[PDB]
Amino acid sequence: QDHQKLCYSALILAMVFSMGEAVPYAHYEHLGTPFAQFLLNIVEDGLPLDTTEQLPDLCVNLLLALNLHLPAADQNVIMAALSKHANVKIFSEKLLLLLNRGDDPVRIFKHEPQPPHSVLKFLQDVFGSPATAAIFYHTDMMALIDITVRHIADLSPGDKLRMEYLSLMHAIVRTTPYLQHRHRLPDLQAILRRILNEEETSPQCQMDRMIVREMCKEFLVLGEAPS
Amino acid sequence: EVIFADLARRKDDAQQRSWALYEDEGVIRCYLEELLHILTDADPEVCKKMCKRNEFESVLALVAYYQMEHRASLRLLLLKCFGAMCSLDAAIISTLVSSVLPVELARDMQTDTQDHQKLCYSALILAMVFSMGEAVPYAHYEHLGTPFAQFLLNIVEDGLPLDTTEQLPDLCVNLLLALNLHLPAADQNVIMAALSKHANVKIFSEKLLLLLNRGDDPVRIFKHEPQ
Amino acid sequence: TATLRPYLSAVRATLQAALCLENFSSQVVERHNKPEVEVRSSKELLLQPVTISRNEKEKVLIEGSINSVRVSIAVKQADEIEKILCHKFMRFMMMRAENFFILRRKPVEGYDISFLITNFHTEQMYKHKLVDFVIHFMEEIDKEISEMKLSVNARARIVAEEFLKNF
Amino acid sequence: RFRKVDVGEDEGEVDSCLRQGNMTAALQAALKNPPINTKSQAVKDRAGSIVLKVLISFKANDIEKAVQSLDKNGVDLLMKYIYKGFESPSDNSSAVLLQWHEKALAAGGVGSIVRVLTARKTV
Amino acid sequence: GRLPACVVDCGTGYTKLGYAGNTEPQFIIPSCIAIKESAKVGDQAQRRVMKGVDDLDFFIGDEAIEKPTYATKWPIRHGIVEDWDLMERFMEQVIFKYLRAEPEDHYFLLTEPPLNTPENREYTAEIMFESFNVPGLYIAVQAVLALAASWTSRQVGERTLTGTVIDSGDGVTHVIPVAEGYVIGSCIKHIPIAGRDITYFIQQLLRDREVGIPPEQSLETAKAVKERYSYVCPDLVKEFNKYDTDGSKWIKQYTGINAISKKEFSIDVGYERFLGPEIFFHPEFANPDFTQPISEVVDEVIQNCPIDVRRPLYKNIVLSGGSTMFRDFGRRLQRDLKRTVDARLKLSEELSGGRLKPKPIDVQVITHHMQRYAVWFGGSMLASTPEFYQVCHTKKDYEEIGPSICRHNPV
Amino acid sequence: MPAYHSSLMDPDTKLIGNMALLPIRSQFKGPAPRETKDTDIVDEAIYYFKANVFFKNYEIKNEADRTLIYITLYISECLKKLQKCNSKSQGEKEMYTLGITNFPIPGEPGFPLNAIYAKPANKQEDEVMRAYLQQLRQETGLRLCEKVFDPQNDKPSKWWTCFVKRQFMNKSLSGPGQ
Amino acid sequence: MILLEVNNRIIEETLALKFENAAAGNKPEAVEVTFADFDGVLYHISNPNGDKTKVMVSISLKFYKELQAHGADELLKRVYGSYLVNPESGYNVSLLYDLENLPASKDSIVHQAGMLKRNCFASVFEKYFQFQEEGKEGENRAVIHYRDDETMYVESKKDRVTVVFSTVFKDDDDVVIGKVFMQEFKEGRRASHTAPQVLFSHREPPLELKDTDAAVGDNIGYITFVLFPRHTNASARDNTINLIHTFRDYLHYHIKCSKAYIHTRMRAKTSDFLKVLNRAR
Amino acid sequence: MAYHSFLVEPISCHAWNKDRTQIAICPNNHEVHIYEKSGNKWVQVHELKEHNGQVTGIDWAPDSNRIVTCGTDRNAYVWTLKGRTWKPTLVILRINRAARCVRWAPNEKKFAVGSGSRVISICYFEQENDWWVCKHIKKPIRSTVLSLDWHPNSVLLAAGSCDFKCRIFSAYIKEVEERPAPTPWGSKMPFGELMFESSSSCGWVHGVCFSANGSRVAWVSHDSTVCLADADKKMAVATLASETLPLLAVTFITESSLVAAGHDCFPVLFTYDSAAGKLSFGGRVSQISVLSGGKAKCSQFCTTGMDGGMSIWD
Ligand SMILES: Nc1ncnc2c1ncn2[C@@H]1O[C@H](COP(=O)(O)OP(=O)(O)O)[C@@H](O)[C@H]1O
Repeated sequence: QDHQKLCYSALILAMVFSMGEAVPYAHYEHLGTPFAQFLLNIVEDGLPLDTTEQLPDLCVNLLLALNLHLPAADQNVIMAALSKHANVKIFSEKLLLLLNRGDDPVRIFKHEPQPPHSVLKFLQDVFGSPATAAIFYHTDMMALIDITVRHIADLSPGDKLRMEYLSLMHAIVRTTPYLQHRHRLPDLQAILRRILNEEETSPQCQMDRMIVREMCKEFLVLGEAPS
Repeated sequence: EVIFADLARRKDDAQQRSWALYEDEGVIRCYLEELLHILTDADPEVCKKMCKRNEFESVLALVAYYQMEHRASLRLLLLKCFGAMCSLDAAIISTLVSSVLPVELARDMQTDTQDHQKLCYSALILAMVFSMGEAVPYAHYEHLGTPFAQFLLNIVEDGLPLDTTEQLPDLCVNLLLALNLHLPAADQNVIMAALSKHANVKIFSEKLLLLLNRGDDPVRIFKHEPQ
Repeated sequence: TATLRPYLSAVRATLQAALCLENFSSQVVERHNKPEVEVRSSKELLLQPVTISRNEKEKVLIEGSINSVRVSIAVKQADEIEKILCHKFMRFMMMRAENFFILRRKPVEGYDISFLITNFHTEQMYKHKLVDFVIHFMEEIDKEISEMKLSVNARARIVAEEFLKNF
Repeated sequence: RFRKVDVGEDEGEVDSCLRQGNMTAALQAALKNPPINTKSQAVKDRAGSIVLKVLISFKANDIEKAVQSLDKNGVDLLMKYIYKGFESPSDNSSAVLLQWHEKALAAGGVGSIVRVLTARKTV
Repeated sequence: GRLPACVVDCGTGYTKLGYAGNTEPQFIIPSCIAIKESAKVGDQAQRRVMKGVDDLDFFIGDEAIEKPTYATKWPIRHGIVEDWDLMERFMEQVIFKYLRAEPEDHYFLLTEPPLNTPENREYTAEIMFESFNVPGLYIAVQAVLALAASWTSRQVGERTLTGTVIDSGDGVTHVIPVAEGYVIGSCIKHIPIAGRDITYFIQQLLRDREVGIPPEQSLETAKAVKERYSYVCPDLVKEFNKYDTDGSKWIKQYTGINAISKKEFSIDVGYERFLGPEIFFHPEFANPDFTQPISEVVDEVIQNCPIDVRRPLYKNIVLSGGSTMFRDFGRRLQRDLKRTVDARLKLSEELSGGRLKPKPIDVQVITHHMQRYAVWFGGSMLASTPEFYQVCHTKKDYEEIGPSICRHNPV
Repeated sequence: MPAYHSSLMDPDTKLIGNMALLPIRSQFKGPAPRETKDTDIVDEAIYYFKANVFFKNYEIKNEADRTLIYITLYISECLKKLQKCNSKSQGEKEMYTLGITNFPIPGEPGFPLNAIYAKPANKQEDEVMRAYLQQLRQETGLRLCEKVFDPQNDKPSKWWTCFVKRQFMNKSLSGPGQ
Repeated sequence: MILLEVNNRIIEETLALKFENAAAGNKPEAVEVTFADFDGVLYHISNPNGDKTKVMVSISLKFYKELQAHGADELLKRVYGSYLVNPESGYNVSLLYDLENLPASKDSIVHQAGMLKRNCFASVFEKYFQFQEEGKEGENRAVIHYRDDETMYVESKKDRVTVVFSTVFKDDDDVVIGKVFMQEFKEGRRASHTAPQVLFSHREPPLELKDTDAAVGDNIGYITFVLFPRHTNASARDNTINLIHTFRDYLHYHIKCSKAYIHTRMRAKTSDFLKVLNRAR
Repeated sequence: MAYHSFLVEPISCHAWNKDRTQIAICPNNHEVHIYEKSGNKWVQVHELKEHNGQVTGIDWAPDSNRIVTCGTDRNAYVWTLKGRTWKPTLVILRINRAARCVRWAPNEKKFAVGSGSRVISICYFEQENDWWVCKHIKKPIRSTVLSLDWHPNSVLLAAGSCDFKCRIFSAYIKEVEERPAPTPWGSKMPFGELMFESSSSCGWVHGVCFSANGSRVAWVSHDSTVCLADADKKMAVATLASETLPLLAVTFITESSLVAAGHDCFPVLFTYDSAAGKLSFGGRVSQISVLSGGKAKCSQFCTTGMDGGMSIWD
């Protein structure tokens, strides 16, 4: 009933978790799934007092920060909420508008030992299981594959983030019905050709080439010759 | 110079002021709140010199805009500007008293009792301008006289359900004391007719003696020379 | 295929060489002053066209002249829906060419947008910020189209809901 | 109607050095024969295709040594061939020519590009 | 069977809607649009940004003029469409909600003000051909339709195909000479005064004189006293003296109802009975930079027309549009003109020694009951004719040539 | 265009500076002769005033226009005082004290129309036009004071005081230098 | 407006005005007006034979032959009764009121008059709903040419009444955008669990309809609604009939608006680009 | 860098008074402004405003104190200080397209105007008419003439052009001038004979200059190249291509060194040696001129540009 206190409460939790450190296990009595389900409802239809329409943005920011410290997708107290929520229309959309720009809302501060890029992290944690891979509407996931197939191409060698989009394609390929619709598969292969041949020699470039070798070994349709 | 130029150039935009099309609240708000700061952070003698520039055109244009504007947000900032201007110089006060501004404030208060914040500031600015005891146009008494005096007496006796600070009782005492200050003679005095006709005034009576007991004069709010 | 950083850097270094414009009254009419790249009426004042491309679909053509340079660029319409949305975005940007002083009111044939810089623009405007605008356009255009695709998908879903829920 | 009246108007050496692996010299071998004077068109398309084979078949890490081996004449010729390959896009070709561009630019500067634009006898 | 074409007259004050072949428009609606204003909480930094289906939450016409939670916008200004975003929405609800015509099979007759910039014709055709999907469009000159409305309504035997039409909408006044059905476009003159300027001048003059009208209703009362109490006066300085001396009869009380408190309020109505429409004869009042009376401009238009047509024009000055409806308007315009033309002749007697006396000129100023919707009626009669479907731009033309087919105009 | 212009420029009537010393039908002392016709230049100004203030361009025909315009500028100033007056008696006493104040004369600084009036060069020009303009002011104020106050209550009437805001082509005889 | 409203404003306005003056009694002023609606409907309101006291409304549905095969006649009589006079010449239905006898229930008679197009269509649905609600299944299938190249197929099945709208998209923009909207209709049950199943077949007839001369081509689309007993029953049939017969124009209406909505955003995105170039000045 | 922004807009030409007390400039319009060095700060002293269209070249005759101006209006005017106000004299220039450059001859008896009409007008005074009259160099000039410089003998004229080629012409006006001495460029020099042609074929030739001995011409081209033709090597020409943007103007400062400037907005020195016959980039906008010491041994030189203002260098 206090819209101002709610906004600051959400903002401070996002500020507090923004460095991704592990919490006392005692916290998850509250910070567990029931609170995650509460945050999804705030984004999906909001509150009558939110005449600024401002809580949905703060709560999207908060779920990204909350997940930032969890180690995996199977135990993940947030992803178990998304699985059980009746229908995640609005959250699905807002997450893509952030990925499209590719910025990280959770890095609100300049502290130097920075955590992973929160949205790339959150999506890799979504796709780690078939139950949460169904979050997306068909048109949304088509736009997702398009957005990531673009970002993987445009990022120059040696960027930390190019590995993350490679990992997110690996996740999408491995757990969605991808090879039965193949939406951008010609363009993906044409990029994976270039990435695998890339003669740059930095450690991150070696890691990018390795994850392509993992990805094509798992799915031989990748790396096949152009049509 | 820039602000008083642009405010004039909006005031006379006779198309936009009656058949609105452009969005203009934001730019006006920024110009008004910038004005309010300069009138209080800057050298008073510069601020005087721009108000009194061409027979107070900068002042009178801004007054004419207040009669014409009806966004309550913008009205409230204009009042704050008029107070700061009124503080600068008795020559500005006597201009404001002689212009239309007092009549619109009294008409506004009698009709729009709901904006408590504008209502308080309205009574403040109205008491400020009358504080010098300058003679008004007789046309002003038409609104300012006995009907308006009864309206103030009702507020100070009965209050309004929306006033939780009780500022209106005190401000309405000061406003009646300000309006009376300039009236000559005795019997025809428009305020005295209201006191005579009002049904059992009593809270005003005992509030008035508490002023006399201390002997202060709430109306002398400014240090201007001819006391 | 090729990454975006080399492609923009090659374009920048090229376009930086072409903006060495000069004032030049024409030879063909008494004392008219007109951009030679558009009038093309004498051909010893036209520079060799040069092209930079990062794949078979995204290409930047630079057409220099002693007093003007025309820059015309093509962007990848990867989807059927993007062709419509890109055309509309260019149309509404091109509909305002008097504000974008360096913009043509029609594209060059086979390009999606086309800028025309005169000597006067390099004399009045910051020359280096004109390059940065061409580059800033070229960076952002496909992010902007992607945003439109998402926003149309969202509207279609809400409109579908508002019908079915009444049954 | 008055108003409308119109009025008042080497390859056998290039592939030899390539197959020997003398790649740095294989760049030189291509640049010996500029068909600048040629009236023929197909000769130009041939010469551009031959040099493109060397630019593509070069290893990417060795482009620095290759360009640095050229003289300022060779660098201006190299640029004139680089900007030609961009007009025949192909899946790999654009990625390498954009790299050859950056290293030819570091050698020749923007002035080398101006001599592409001002070149009156189009190669 | 064959469905009647749609006629839409996008006035600066009132849009007029209906189908061809009707003696009246089916709707007269104020050309305004009410949009949801709550975005102003965010829109302090930049203009309101739309998402979802929020841009379908709007009302137009009488549904929009007094809604408690929507900001009314007025898209049209000097007859020109000034904000195409709002006008494009206004068209959607006009077509689908009011007319309920599927655009795909109805031709549209869509009117134009003679001052309309070519760029604005490109946009209006682009919206009608490409945002909608009209099968054919015709941008029609308002003045010719107004003359034909009088031609087809007035008595037989006096149906002259030539006249000077004065059209004073809410935005601008146009004086258009027509001979043998051809618009003499070179000779057109525009007077930058109309109903809005009369309204604003009354609105200012009340706010000087008569504080007590609440600002929200300042426009409402200025409009009401204009339409009900104002008249064109015979002589200004003498009228002030009449009002000063016989004020008991000339001053009229108006009583208004407060929009919020629903208390009544009342005002004297005074000099702004004859001031107001006087600005037609003294434009310097409302407009700083125009000074020729209407009775001066009309003569300059006629006396530029070919010598043969000048006499026919004076016989058939047609008044059109709602701002010409003031009582005694035409009577004074005639008197001023007659005093101007008969002196022009009298001079040419003396410069000829009286050897010949010229025939007089019979200045006549004519008025007809369609004047609130005369342009629309003239359109609905045009759109009934088979020639209309031959004159329209067909959709295939906009496929072969772009918006450029609508660059041209009568001038 | 045509605002009202002075009718009474008789060729017999002498000039000072660029202003015509038309006779005045006044009991106040002053150098111009005593008028006897019903109309008078002060009454031209007072009769035209309500109409004349609305026009925004004014073409000087002769010195009498430079004279009559001065009256209207002064009427647009006296209305400021008498709108505050509670009674006709107050206004009449007030107005007498207004007009005797030393208003600027042509070319003396702060005078609003230095482009259009030339300064009198000599004492017999200067003192006489001061003695003329003074009696014009004295009479002009009194003639308003007879007709602006409604006789039923000495209310300075709404219909006259309405004009106080409407300065004659934005020119003030108060002068913009203050 | 998100949904298209069902009642024609010109009837609703003019009859309400005329019946108001009848209640005031002041004057039987003449009326003669013609106007279209959607579906190529062509109404006419007139005084019959010049009797200014009588008012007659007429409909002119082009497809009324082979719609009155499915009732569309007894229904009009059941709903209008004494008001359903003989057809005016050239028109299939007429409906005559008079200012002398009209009841005090003015609002009911005027509102029901506005529904005249709906009350013509409603009989095909009401018939086939009553078949499904009574378990017949072998009956013939209703084909209704609600536009001249665009046909509705209403078919009864023991579990279902299905409504196939063939439709045609005139510009490639409308095909590309329309194909988006119906993808969101396909999944639309995910946010509305009770809603009818909507199927979209694009160029090709749906395989059960593939026993009639249904068209094929890039501009053609088939949309199939499935109406369950929760919709066709006697409590819900009236609202369901109101929705269904407007769907085709609902879809085309929102295609128009969505193009306009894009234009709003493009002007904004352009303005934020211009703001960059202004820093080069 | 001594600097002063006279204008924001392009200073389209400048010329210097005899003792450098005054500077004449175009403020990017059809007027010429003269400024006097009023102590540390410049003050405008005259405004020559007879032209009907933008002035494109100014020159100031140091011995005779006369200012000649030409413009895209196809006028030229010779301005003489009549008492206190500059008054123009007509030039019967007879060109059908814009003028582009003007230079007084070292003897100030004649001047030359280059133009878009593909000619060089050589002007001299015709005292019976009190106007200036022209003879046209014409035959090999295929396009517009961009810049001019005179040999110190006031007969040989070097011209750069849009048809990529620098050339030397013999502008011997037999009507006003005694026959010149033989030179290393040649012994023949009747009016309009062609003494030299550049080897170049690509870039436009923006700037041309003579050495103070007249034995060397240097030019600069849109190729970002400098060249120097030396008459004592029998017209062998050095070349140096460079990595930066083009050079717009050039001057000798000694017989063995040049200064140039270009779209890079800073001045650049090019030295030369008569042994090998090569230019060398000694390194470091619209035109350059020498303030003091002349082309033989300059001590100060100055520059103006499209970026606005004046700059002086040592
Ligand atoms: N009886 C009347 N007298 C004077 N003006 C009127 C009267 N009735 C309407 N008007 C005015 O007519 C003006 C123009 O209306 P209209 O002719 O519909 O304008 P447009 O057609 O250009 O939109 C409006 O300002 C309206 O106030």
